[PDB]
Amino acid sequence: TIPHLAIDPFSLDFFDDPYPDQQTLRDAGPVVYLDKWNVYGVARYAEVHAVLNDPTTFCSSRGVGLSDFKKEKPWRPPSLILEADPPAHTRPRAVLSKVLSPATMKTIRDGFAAAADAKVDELLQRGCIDAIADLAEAYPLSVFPDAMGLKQEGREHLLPYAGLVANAFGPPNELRQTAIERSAPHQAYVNEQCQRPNLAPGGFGACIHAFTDTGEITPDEAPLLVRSLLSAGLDTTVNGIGAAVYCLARFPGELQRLRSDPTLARNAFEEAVRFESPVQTFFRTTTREVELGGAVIGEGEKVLMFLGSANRDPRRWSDPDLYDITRKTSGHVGFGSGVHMCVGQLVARLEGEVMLSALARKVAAIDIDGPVKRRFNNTLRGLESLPVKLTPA
Ligand code: HEM
Ligand SMILES: COc1ccc(C(=O)O)cc1
Repeated sequence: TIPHLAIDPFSLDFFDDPYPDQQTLRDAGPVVYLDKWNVYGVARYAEVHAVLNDPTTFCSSRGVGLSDFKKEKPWRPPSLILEADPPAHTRPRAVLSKVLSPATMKTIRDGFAAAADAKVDELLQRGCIDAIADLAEAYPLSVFPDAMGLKQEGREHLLPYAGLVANAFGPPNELRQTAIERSAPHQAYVNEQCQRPNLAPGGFGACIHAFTDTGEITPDEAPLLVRSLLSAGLDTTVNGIGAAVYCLARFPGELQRLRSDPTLARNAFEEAVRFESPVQTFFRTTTREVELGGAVIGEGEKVLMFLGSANRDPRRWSDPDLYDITRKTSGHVGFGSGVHMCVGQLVARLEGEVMLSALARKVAAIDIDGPVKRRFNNTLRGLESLPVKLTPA
């Protein structure tokens, strides 16, 4: 009843061009079995959305990577939010929600926007840049570590640690084992910066520690919650901004619409998140026998959700393979859906919005003028290098 496929969604060939294989996965049926890794897969929007929104049946506390924490030891102490289920999830989630809240965004927006404008001004003086290193990486690194309250020294560990975390959700392939082999210095830096004395007053990390006296989290839970923001708070924003620049370079008609109405900047970034989905996949583990899309899945089975595929499912989206900055993006699953839906989404959207706004107001053309190189990661999609020429408006 369930089609079995040999597609390896964690292979370099798949990463290099995933979209034909994602169509094969969608069109094979609502639920597939991936023989390479002995997991179930769902690649259509309907089933991905259903799985995300049933956390009791499709839990997170046995890990959201391939590994089942009931069977194997986690490679680091589990996240108190990403790898927890309700009710344990609920109060740590509330703390991070308040730390990264709508009200917090007001306190950081002016500085984030000023830094985005300053970066584009700097880049226009150079003309020919690498939109990854010099823009997609450089801009988040110029605002988010400061907003965290991190010291200056050791920040070179942040992107490597995030890539390690992302690779470690994958299967035990070469990408994962090489990441773990190289992990020790990055883990040591990150774990140390999570301690309260190392986080500057008023920043995200200090605010997490300040919540330890409300009864929502204890003092010994705050370092792991800081760790969540150091794990998740940079690499997907980098990939999303790079994806947005890539899209504006490949679809010049959309850059022209953005220039003509810069208030489209927020939705142009949201559409980039749908179109390139920086987080491609997450797993759940079944806690009982369950019927999903006409399939019976036993207890204790891993279920791989294809978020990027769900965001390009023609059953849900009109012309899913077009980048359209006025698309109604509401409902895409690039940030997840339901109780675990990205708690940092307002930070990511703020950064993406103000960077695309600066581009919309200052740049007349973005032309690729060198070889584009892909960055390979078991769970993240994004570019390694994006040589562009920026023409000033
Ligand atoms: C474009 C940028 C981003 C993308 C595409 C993205 C994607 C996602 C997705 C798909 C999830 C759902 C995980 C699941 O259902 O198992 C998630 C959760 C989460 N994200 Fe983001 N994320 C981004 C930016 C950020 C930022 C900037 C932060 C922190 C400042 C952050 C922190 C978190 C945390 C802590 C969780 C776990 C939430 C929970 O389990 O309740 N993310 N993200
Ligand atoms: C979206 O990716 C991540 C990665 C790590 C964590 C965490 O460490 O809590 C959360 C989300």
